[PDB]
Amino acid sequence: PLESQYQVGPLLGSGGFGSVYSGIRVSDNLPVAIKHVEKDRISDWGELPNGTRVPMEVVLLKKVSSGFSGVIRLLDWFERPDSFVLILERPEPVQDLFDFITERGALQEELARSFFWQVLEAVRHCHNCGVLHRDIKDENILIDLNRGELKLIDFGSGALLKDTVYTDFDGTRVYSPPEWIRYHRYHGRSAAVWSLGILLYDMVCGDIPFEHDEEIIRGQVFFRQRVSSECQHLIRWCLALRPSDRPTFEEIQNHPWMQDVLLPQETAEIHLH
Ligand SMILES: Nc1nccc(-c2ccc3noc(-c4ccc(Cl)cc4)c3c2)n1
Repeated sequence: PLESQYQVGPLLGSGGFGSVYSGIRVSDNLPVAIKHVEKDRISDWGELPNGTRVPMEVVLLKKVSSGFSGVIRLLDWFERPDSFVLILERPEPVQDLFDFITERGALQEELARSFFWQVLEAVRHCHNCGVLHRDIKDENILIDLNRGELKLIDFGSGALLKDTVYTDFDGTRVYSPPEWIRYHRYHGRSAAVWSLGILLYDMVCGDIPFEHDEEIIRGQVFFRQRVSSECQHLIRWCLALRPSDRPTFEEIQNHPWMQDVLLPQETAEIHLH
């Protein structure tokens, strides 16, 4: 069964990660998103416990699926002759960080702190499940406007977490660390901190710091907006050229700027309602 239980609707996103349609589960009228991936486009394949070989995106999502609402929930998947169809939970109302920032420009530090903290918590979840997202950017973050909860979406470029070096990378370039641009090698957690550093800067300045590879490998951070003397520190720390000089997830959340974060609902009332 496939066409029988879901009611396909409009086209949401597209389309290098695949095509996402807005759908609803006929079973309970639950809002869902239906994502299609063409088999020809799939680069990473992973085996399941059933031995059956599926897209890596499915394996990752299955590992990070649970009661935690910080990462998107994979509800079900189907195989088709030429494509795979992923059923994912859909927030409503919902808007991705990119549009949210594009509308409202630079977020104020109180809001940026609430969001960034949630992202940190979500990414920590993936690592604890052996998953590395590898494409952490504003576009891949959803905002549950009512609950003030951010959801991490799209593991199409992700991979199983390992402590050995990564030599492949298919995520966003402007978010990728210098050691990828300059050596095509990196370690998961180190690189993830760099991307979060871009994300944090993107929230507080309304845009990303680095445009070209030259700016990335140099790693000099200029602030175009008034940013707290302390947020700048954390931002420059995540963007430390030397990966070892970068914070750990423990260090980032212990960083002083990250203290006294709003609860999700508070954030929604103060900044979203
Ligand atoms: N590309 C991708 N990969 C994994 C999950 C999703 C996903 C899942 C649920 C969603 N609900 O809403 C959206 C959405 C809404 C508006 C825009 Cl402009 C973009 C995405 C989802 C995306 N998309």
